[PDB]
Amino acid sequence: DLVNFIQANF
Amino acid sequence: GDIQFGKYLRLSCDTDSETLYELLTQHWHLKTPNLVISVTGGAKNFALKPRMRKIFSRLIYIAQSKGAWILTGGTHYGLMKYIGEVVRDNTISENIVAIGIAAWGMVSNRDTLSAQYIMLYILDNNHTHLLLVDNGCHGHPTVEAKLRNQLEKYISERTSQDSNYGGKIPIVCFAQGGGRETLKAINTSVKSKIPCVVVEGSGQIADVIASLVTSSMVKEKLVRFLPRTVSRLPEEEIESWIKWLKEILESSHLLTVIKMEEAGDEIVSNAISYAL
Amino acid sequence: YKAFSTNEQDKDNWNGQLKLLLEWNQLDLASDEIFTNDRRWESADLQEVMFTALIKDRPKFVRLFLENGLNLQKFLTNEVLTELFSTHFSTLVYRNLQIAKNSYNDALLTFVWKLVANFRRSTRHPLQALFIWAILQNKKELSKVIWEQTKGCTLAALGASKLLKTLAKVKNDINAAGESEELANEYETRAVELFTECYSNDEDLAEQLLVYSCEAWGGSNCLELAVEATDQHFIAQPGVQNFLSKQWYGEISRDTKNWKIILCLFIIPLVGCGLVSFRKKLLWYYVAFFTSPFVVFSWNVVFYIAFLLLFAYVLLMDFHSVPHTPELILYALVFVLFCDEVRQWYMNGVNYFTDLWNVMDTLGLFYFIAGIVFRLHSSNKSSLYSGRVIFCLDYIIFTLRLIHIFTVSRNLGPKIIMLQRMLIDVFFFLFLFAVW
Amino acid sequence: AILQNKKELSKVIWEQTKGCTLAALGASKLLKTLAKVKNDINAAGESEELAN
Amino acid sequence: MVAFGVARQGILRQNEQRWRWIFRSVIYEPYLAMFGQVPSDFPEWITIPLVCIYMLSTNILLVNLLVAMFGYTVGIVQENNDQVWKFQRYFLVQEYCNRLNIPFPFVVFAYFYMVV
Amino acid sequence: YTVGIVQENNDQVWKFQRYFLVQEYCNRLNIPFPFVVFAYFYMVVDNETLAWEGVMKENYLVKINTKANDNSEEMRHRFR
Repeated sequence: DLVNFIQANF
Repeated sequence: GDIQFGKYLRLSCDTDSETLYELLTQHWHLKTPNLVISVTGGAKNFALKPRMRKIFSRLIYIAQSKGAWILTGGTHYGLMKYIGEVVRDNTISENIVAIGIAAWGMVSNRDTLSAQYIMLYILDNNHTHLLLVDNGCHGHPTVEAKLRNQLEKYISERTSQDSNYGGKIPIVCFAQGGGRETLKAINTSVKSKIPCVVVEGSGQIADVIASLVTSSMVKEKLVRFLPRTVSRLPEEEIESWIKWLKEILESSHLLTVIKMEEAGDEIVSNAISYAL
Repeated sequence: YKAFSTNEQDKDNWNGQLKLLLEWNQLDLASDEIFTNDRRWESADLQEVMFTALIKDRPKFVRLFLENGLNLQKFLTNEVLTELFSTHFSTLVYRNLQIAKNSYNDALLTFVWKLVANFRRSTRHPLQALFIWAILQNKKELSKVIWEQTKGCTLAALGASKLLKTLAKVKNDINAAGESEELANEYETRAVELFTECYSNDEDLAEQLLVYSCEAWGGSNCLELAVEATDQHFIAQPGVQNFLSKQWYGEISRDTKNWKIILCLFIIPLVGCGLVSFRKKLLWYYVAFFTSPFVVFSWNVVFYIAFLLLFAYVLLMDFHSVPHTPELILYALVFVLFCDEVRQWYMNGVNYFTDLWNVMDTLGLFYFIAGIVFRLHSSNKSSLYSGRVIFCLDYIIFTLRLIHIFTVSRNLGPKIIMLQRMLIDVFFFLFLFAVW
Repeated sequence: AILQNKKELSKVIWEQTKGCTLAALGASKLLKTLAKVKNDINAAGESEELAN
Repeated sequence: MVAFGVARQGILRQNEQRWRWIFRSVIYEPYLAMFGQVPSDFPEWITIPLVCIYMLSTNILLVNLLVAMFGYTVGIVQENNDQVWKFQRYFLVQEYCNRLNIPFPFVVFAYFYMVV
Repeated sequence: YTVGIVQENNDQVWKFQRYFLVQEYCNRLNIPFPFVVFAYFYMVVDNETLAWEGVMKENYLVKINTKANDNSEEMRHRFR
C-alpha cells in the first residue's frame, strides 16, 4: 500500500 | 526510510509538486488553513536572544491555533532545532505539522530501508516529516531551494473554499538571519508574490532590509551589518547581492517589517495579519 | 577592553576578551560585542569560562552562557562537582551544617549531609547537587538560575525551603540565618504560585505531579516535603484541598448531599437505586460504595461508639469475678484493636512511636491488658479492686481516642484545635494561681 | 454568554438589554448557584468572580 | 464529663443492678461532684489524692472550655450584624405589608370578606 | 490573653491536620472496622508530566517578568 504508492510517486 | 530515535522520504529534484501535495493530503494530513516558511542560514550557532526566543514561540502558538504548516530546512544545528524542540514540548502539553527539506547528499549519514537514525550535516529528529533531495553526492551547495520554492508556489496556486482568505490558501515567508541563501529565498518569494516578514532589530540582514524600507546606501548598510561576510565575498558576489536586494526592494508593497518599538505581546499575529 | 582589542594580537583571541569581561562583570558589552553569529560557540570552548563564572558569583553570565548553546547536564562532571564541593565550599557553612546535623536533625538534612560528604571525600542528579550547593551558601540569583533548569521545579523549591528553614533554625550566627529564612520564604512563595498556575491550567496532570514520588530528590514527594516543613499555606490551597476531598470521598461524587450518604449507609438496598450518584453492574456499585473512605470512617465511628457503650455497661454492671460473656466480647474487641495498632506500628514506626496521641493509645492498650491480667487473679480482693481501677483508666483513655475521632467534622474540629491550644496557657495561669 | 463564562461578550450584550439591573441580578444569582457545583474548581471560581 | 463520671462510678461502687437508678446516678453525680458539692470527699491515705486529682482535672478542663468558648465568640462578633438585620427587615416589612391593614383582634371580620 | 490566640485563624491549621487525617484512612484497607481482622489475616500471609511542568514554568516565568515592563522607562527610551 504505502510502499507501492511511494514507489509509484518516484 | 521512516526515521525513529515520524516519517522521512527521499524525493529527487525532478519531482511533481502535485504528486507531493496528493501524497501529503490523501492519507497524511488535511487541508492547510495557513502555511508559513522560515528561512535561516546554515550556521550551526545562532543568537538565542529573548526577542527571537519569544517571537518564534508566539509564531508556533499561532500556527497551532490555525493548524498551519511550517516549512524549515530540518537540520539539528541552528534555530530550526529550537523550533523542533518547541513543537515537541507544545505537542507534549489538533497536532502541529512541521516539514524539513534538505538534500540527501548533504546528510552526513544515509541509511536505506523501517531504518533507524541515531546521532556532512546532522538532521533534527523533532520534526515530524522530512524531505531528502537527490541531486548529488556530498554536494555543499544547496540543492533543495528549487523544490521548496516550487512546492510553495504550487500550494499558493491551490484553492480552498473553507479558508476565510479569499480563494487560495495564504502563505507567508519569515526572515530571521543573514546569508546568500536568505536573500535568494526572499527574492524568489517576493518574485512569487508571497508576502515576507522580516524581524527588524535582530538578525544580520534583517536589520539592513528593515533599514532600506542606489548602490551606495545598500553597500554601506551591508558592510555595516556584516563586517566579516562582505570581506570574504568577492566583488562579483557583492554585486549579485546588491542586485538581489534591489530586486526585492522594488516590490516593497508586499514585505512587512516588525518594529522594535512595538515590543508588546500579540505582535507576530498583528504583523502576519497586516502582511496578508 | 578597548586597549586590549586594539593590540594586533588579541583581535583573534576572543577568549581573552570574554575572560576579561567576565572578570570585570560587563554583561551588556559582552552580549553586544563578542557574542555574535560571526563564530560558532562550542560548549567545550566555553566550559572553562562557565566554571570561572560559577566560582566568582556571576549569575548573569551563567544565564548568558546557558542561553548560548551550553549543555549544563554534560558540563557537571563528577570530578568538577567534587572539586567544587571540596575547595570552594566555605568552612564556616560546613561548620554550620555540622551544628544543624548534630542538633536539629531531620529526614532530609541527613540526605544532603551524606551527599555533601560523598562529594567532599571523593551522580544521578548533578543539577540537584549544584542547586543544593548554591542554596547552602545563600546565593540567590545563581540558585534561581539553576532552578529553571531542574525537572522537579516545585519539588526542588519545597526541598530548598525545608532545608533553608532547618538551617536557619541554627543560632551560631544571626545574619546568615535571617538570609536563609528569607530565601526559604521566597522559594515557598515561588512553589505556591507555580503550583497554583499549574493546577489552574489543568487538574489531573497537576494531581499526578503532586503525588509524583520521583526518583530520590530527597526521598519524598511534594506533599510529604510540604507537610514536613509545616508549609500550611501551600497545603491549604484550593487545588490541594480539592485533591484531598476527592481522596476522602473516593469513588463517590463529591457533590452528593451528606444525609443521602448516611441514609444509604443505614439502608443497604438503597445504594443500587442511584440516589448516591457515583462520579463514574450493581455489584460494582456496592463495592465502590463500601470501599469509599467516608463510608469506612462512618462504620468505624458507629462501631467505636458501640464498643464504648458496651465497655461502660460491662465494667459498671458486670464486674463479677466469674467470667461473663460481655467481658469476653470486650476482650476479643480489644485484641482486634491491638492488631490494628500493630499494623499502624508497621507503617511509619518511627512516627508511630513519636506521635503523642499514638503513644497515648498504645499506653491505654498496655494498661488495659495489665488490668485484664489483674482481674484474672480472683483469689485476692485487692487484685480485683486494682483491675477495676485500671479498667476505669483504660475507659477514660478510650474516650480520649473517641474525642480524637471527632476532628473530621468541619463544624467542631477547629474548636477542638482551639481547646488544645488554650490548655497550655490556662495550665500556666492555674499554676501561678496555685502557688500564690 | 453567561453560562459559558464569556465576560466581554456578556458585558457587550448587557448594554443592549432593557432590564439592565434586573438582568445583572439574575446573572449574579445564576452564576452563584452554578458555582456552588463541585465537578470542577476553575470554572466555579470563574463563575463566582463573574457573579461578584 | 460523662466519661469522667462513669470512671468515677466504676471505681467507687460495684454492680448496681437498678438500670433507672444507675443511669440517673451516673448522669447526675459528676457535675455536682466537680463544683456543686463534694459528698465523696481501701486505704484512707491513698484514697484522697486520687479524688483530689480528679477534681483538679475536672476544674481545669471546665475553665479551659469556658475560656475557649469566650475566645471563639469574638470572631463571630467581629462580623457586622446591621447588614443582616436589614436583610431580615426586608422579610419583616413584607410580611406586614402584604397583609390587610386591619387590627389583629378584628381581622377575622375582614377575612370573612376575603373568603367571599 | 485568650483573645490574642483567637485572633489567629484555625481553618489553615485544620486543613493541615486534615491532611494527616485523610492519609490515615486512605492508606488503610477499605474494610469496615468490625471485620477488618478477617482481611488482616490475608495481610499476614512521568516524563510527560515533567515536560508539561516545564511548559507551565515557562509561562509562569513570563508572567513574573512582565511586571518590570509595566514601567514607562520604555517610553522614556522611545523619547530618547
